[PDB]
Amino acid sequence: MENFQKVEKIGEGTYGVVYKARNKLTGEVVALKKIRTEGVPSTAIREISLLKELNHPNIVKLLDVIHTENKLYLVFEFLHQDLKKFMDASALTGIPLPLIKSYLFQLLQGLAFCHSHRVLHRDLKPQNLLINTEGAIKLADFGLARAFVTLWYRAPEILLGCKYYSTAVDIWSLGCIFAEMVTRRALFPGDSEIDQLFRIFRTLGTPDEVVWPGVTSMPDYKPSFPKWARQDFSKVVPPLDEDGRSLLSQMLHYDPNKRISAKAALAHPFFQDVTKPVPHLRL
Ligand SMILES: Nc1cncc(Cl)n1
Repeated sequence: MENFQKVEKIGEGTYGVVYKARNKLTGEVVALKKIRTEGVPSTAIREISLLKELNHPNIVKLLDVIHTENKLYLVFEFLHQDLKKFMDASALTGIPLPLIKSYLFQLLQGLAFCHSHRVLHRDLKPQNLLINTEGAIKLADFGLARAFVTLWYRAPEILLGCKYYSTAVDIWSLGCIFAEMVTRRALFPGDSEIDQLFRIFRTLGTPDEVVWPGVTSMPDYKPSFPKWARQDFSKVVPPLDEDGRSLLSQMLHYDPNKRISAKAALAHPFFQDVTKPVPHLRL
C-alpha cells in the first residue's frame, strides 16, 4: 500500500507474507502482513476490528487494519526478534532460568488478558512470540485463527477432534514452549497428527476415562490406540525444579477443564521469585 515502503521480506506467515515496512506519514517502522478470493469476508473484517481494541503490553499491538482494493493488510508493532531464533541463538548455553521464568510469566499475563475477553490464540508457537531489548515478550497473531504448519504445540482435544475447544488449548501450547525453553528440544515434534498424538501419549500416558472423563467418546478417539504408561516429569524436563515441574504438569493436564488457567498459573509458587532480566540480543 502507498503509505508504506517495504524495507524487507521478513517471512511467510500462516496467512501470507510479512514485511518490515516504514509508514510515510508517521515515519513508524512496522510489521506489515498481507492476508491470503471473494472480496474479504465481512465477518473476518468484524472479528479483526474487535482485535484492534484488545491491547496489552504482552500482545503485539495491532496498529492498523487496511481493507483497501479488496485486500487485507494488518499493520502490527514491529519487534526485532522471535523466541525461535533466540532459542537457536541460545542452544549451547540455554536460556537462563530467570529469563525463562520472566518470559513464561509475561506470556501468561498476555493469555490471562485475552482469555478474560474470551479471545484465544489457538496457534501458539515460538515463531509468534516476539522479544525486545527490554526483556519483554509478546504474543503475535492473537485472534487471527478464528478470524481466518506445525503440530508441535497443538492440544490433544484438538487432535482428538473436539470442535468446541477452550482457552485451555493456549495453556497447553505454552507448556510445550516452556518445556522446550528448559530442555532446548521440542517436547512433542510430531510430523503428522497421529505421530503428534502418539508422542503425547508416550510421555504423559495414553489417556483414559480415569484421567480424562469423556475422552473415549471424542470424535477421533479409537479403542485401538496403544496404551503407553506415563513417564515421570523429572525424566521429561531435567533440570527444572519441583515448582516448575509442578506447574508444567498442570499446564499439560489432559482434561482441559482440569488444566490450569493463565490466571491460576500466575499465582503458582514457581513465580514467587520472578524478575525481569534483559536478554543479550544482536540485531
Ligand atoms: N516478524 C514480526 C515483527 N514484528 C511484528 C510481527 Cl507481528 N512480526
